[PDB]
Amino acid sequence: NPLIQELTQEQLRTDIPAFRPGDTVRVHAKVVEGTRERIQLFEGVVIKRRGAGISETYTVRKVSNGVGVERTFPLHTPRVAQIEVVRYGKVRRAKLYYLRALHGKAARIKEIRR
Amino acid sequence: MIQQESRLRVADNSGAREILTIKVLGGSGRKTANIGDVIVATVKQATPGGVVKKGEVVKAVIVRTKSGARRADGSYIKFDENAAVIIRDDKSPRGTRIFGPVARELRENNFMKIVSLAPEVL
Amino acid sequence: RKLGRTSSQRKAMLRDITTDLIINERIVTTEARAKEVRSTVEKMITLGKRGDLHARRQAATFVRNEVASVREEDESIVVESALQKLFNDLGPRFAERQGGYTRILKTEPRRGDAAPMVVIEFV
Amino acid sequence: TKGILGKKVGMTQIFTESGELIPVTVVEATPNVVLQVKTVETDGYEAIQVGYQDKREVLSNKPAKGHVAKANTAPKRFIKEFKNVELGEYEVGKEIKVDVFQAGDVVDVTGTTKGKGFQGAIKRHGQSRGPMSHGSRYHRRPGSMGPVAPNRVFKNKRLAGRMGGDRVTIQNLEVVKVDVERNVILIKGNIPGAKKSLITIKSAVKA
Amino acid sequence: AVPARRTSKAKKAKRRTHYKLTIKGLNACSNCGEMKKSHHVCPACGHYDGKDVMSK
RNA sequence: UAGUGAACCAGUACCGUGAGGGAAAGGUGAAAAGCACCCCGGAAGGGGAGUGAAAUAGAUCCUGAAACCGUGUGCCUACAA
RNA sequence: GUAUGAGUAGCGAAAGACAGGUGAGAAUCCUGUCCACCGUAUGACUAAGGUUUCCUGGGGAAGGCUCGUCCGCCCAGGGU
RNA sequence: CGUUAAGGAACUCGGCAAAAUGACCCCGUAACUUCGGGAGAAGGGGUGCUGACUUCGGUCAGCCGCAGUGAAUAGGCCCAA
RNA sequence: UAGCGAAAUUCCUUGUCGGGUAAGUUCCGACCCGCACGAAAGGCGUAACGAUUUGGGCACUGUCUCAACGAGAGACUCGG
RNA sequence: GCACCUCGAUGUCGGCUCGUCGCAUCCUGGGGCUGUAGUCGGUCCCAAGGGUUGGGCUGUUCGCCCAUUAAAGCGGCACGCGAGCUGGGUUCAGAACGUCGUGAGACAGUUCGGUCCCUAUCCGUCGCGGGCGUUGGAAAUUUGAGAGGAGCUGUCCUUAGUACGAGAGGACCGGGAUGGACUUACCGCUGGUGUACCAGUUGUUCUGCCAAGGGCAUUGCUGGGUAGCUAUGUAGGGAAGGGAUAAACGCUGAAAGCAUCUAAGUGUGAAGCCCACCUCAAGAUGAGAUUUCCCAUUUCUUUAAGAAAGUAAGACCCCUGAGAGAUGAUCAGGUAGAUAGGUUGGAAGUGGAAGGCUAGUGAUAGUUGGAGCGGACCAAUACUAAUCGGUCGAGGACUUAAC
Ligand SMILES: [Zn+2]
Repeated sequence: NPLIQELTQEQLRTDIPAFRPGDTVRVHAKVVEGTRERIQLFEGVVIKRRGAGISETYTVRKVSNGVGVERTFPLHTPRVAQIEVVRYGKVRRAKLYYLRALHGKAARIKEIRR
Repeated sequence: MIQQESRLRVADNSGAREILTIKVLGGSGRKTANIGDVIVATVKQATPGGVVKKGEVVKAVIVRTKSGARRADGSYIKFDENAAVIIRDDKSPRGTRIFGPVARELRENNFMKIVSLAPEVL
Repeated sequence: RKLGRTSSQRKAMLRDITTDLIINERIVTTEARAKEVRSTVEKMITLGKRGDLHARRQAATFVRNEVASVREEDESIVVESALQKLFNDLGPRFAERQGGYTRILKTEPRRGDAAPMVVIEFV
Repeated sequence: TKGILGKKVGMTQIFTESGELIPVTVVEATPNVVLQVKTVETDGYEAIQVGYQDKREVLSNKPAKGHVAKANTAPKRFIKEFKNVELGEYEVGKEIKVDVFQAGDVVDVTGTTKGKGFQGAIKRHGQSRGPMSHGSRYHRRPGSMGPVAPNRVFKNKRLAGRMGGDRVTIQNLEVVKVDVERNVILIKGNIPGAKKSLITIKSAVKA
Repeated sequence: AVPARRTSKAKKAKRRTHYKLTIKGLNACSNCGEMKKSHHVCPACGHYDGKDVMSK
């Protein structure tokens, strides 16, 4: 902790907005397909954080064509362009694993305009 | 983490729904498998009609396990089901359509005729 | 930690011994019980410095309710109840003291079991 | 050749310059006093005694100070050697800074493992269980001691005895950063050692 | 199992060379000069660091 | 350990619902003169002083073997199947 | 009669802690405080069966699977 | 004794042992037959708190949690010989 | 004789064909060439019933692939 | 086959755990011949270094069958292994069918059910301490006599559609990339556990009551989770080379004017032998080597390698402990101090404390406020405890040679 948090004040990212688990997020990736560079778009619900400094991570859930797909990103990658906070929701849990065995209209979150 | 006697699904127009594994081809005692591997299998349920019936030794390929893959970036994928697509050893599917999303890592192993038929390559 | 007994029995043991020394200020017990009583008593005197409602309403764990200690009357029979003693006497005693409110002294082995015995005091 | 001892701090992650996560150990050093030079005419060797830390001067003896006094430094904890280095280039009292491993990147790492006490015959050697049900009584035991005819037990039928506490190299690791102002080498991978222990870091052998 | 033989008189004694009682540190006091345990409250003296401790 | 099962408070104690089965256990000295009194200890137990020809005859009391358990010391013993 | 095994196995399902007594001696006896366990029973009354274990005051050689100033144990009185 | 990623009888002589069902109320319930049964067959739905109105049972509106017989006790089922 | 029949009976035998399984000497349906079924030491169907024996599905799962961690008693150190 | 051996009792088959040895070799490796064009092959010689799979069917051995793979070897070890496990099988007392017997019963004919006792003394094997020696007493560092470990292998690209062949097909020797099984360490990522951490919630009882809380119900149940320990997670390993050989092939050359790998002389030649890689290692009584530290009283037994007592360099006892631990050991410290507890701050983690206000008829909702709490984790701080002490521990033999 003394040397480590001196050695890694440098590769951090300061471009990251504030978001609680349970907030809909767009994530721009960076995809290498041979020589191309696409920028995809993911939209889900934040479920995790792994609070550790250098290596914090967070999760996203699509439900696309019946199957739900989950992808966990670390924070401080350079291979993520932006993170777009979209909504804000009533949550009371830090980790929302109970979503998962729910389908559609019994897995909705509310909206607080904040 | 797919082994002997584990039930997949079919994502084709080839008249099968579920499948048991038989073997996990390639090696001399391989335990498990991940996305992008080849399975010897049988057909244990079927919609009526269709080309592929029960009781057939059928090869297939795993798409979208419930424990996906590390990438060299540092991101992971975790799907929700287990599915597969039937292959004629040319890495060419028997059926026409494919339902549901599909992981990217089929492109690393020349499954281009499958990938270009998926609704989505994740 | 130091396991001594089962899970809830240690809570019973330490509520027993640390609601003592609030009343008597000397205790004769074994070695290891004294070390657990070090930690828990000194964690429960720092609540005696605050004097809030959270000082009271976190002293609802390690204080036995109906326990008296009287050196007291004006023309009455008026009773301190061993938590009032924390929030009226031991707080202002160590109002200027930092940590380290205790002493542990090594006397003798017990005759029955050859368990070495120990005195706890405050100042 | 290139040899530097040092501490062991922890485990981190470092993005590379193409954006890839890599696990990284954190190994310190200090300036590093050469204590003796051993030659063929005196010891039949070619080797160099090195030493890494600063003790208090309460915590040593007069003969330790008589070793240190030919280099005019503080008395130190750890003292080791290094064999098979073309010497020159070395006097009694030099310092071997962290700068020797810029991008040498092919490095053997040695330490000492953790310590785990008495454990069962599974957790050392990976011998499997017996059946936990269908009425058996043979859950977690070390097998049969051998045949009948030789009327003894052959040597090396391995059994329960203490886990860990011997020194283990790991070959062919890379080096990522060298922080000269903070004396830190960063290495890909994993190193046998508990925290604060010694680690020897050498240039590798197998080219 | 079952012991195969009587162990002789020699191997009674060759075991018991590690069946001793030994006595650890015995300092002498300040206030009485009497032989008492290190780091312990001197019982007949009642003192430790020259203080009436066992009193109060 | 013989001689009745039993020289001694024996067909007793003990065992089986019952008919029935059934043990072990002798000896201070001539005389009790069976240790007043002092000393340590809660006592038990011992050490003096006495009784007695003799107390290593002190009430488990004549002589007191062997296995077994200890103390002290002349000689040997840590490259040995 | 005495060894070896060996000062090994075992000490027969459970929650205690402190202060003050008495005493040559105390985790184990008495007193106080709080905590804990059962409560169609670990509570109350009785039929057999046992045959003085009951009450009062003293004692610690043996019994009590350790200790014991205590007891359903020993001494002495007395109650149906 | 308690918990477990992914897979879910591959273990094994044999699903032995564990796991899963379990309370009340409502819908619904086959072959077969000695017509009494099978039948709690199978398979499903509801349960907390507050207010209003209750013919009576209840009905409507609202609030909260992942989970409302929120703990303990309380049947696994089907096909054939 | 009727009625059954590789059977709680069949050595040859894993008889032959069909079904069930990716693969079934165990199981079910059929054939008769019954070593050696058979009518009160009863023959052949059978609803209900069975801590009965045997074959197969669903749900479930540390039984398993392949183990890991936690709690208590023993085990280990000191006193009796 | 025989009946030496065991009847005051020497327990069968398979399966599980664990292996080890032989080679008459299953794969990988080196070769000779071919009725070997090429890829495939057949036979024989060398070679034991490693490896040699999961399932269905009866109790199975044996065997049949599915799906794989470089290959799915044969044998010995009381047909290895029950004071290590199982007891299904065959060999108890119950009961039934077929057959035999007048009968009680019987059948290497079948069918259901049916008890596997042991607290390890000696050798043995795994780990770990005490004592002594190593010729004055000490603190460190270390060559290696010897021993143990590891030793396997597939697929694709490229030489190249090349040499070979009518086509059909399709290489050797080389170079590169990437897996399987196995195995050595670690907790940064993904996950598990996490019973003195956080929250929700039912029943009853207690703190006089409302509010706030404690006990008990498997930790009451349910949703998360730090350190630590962990794999299905991560990272790495078997590389490249050298010397003497095996089968096989030569060069030179005669005995035998020729011929001929051998007698003289002189080479090539394998996953195998000895090195090379990793570890243990001077109790290697042949007890090794280097660096640095330490310098003398009494009586005589008469000076012998005599006894005895204080010391030095140094070590131990005792105490606070964990990166260590069954106990002892190892290692961090002992007021020349950060070794542990506490205190002041942080962090992971949980997810918005109490109290008051506002809105609601209420159940509740909003704000003060990323709030309150915080077991092991990270800095700082002598406040408490490592007080005062004591014990042990050298005064260095002889012979010869060299200066
Ligand atoms: Zn004193």
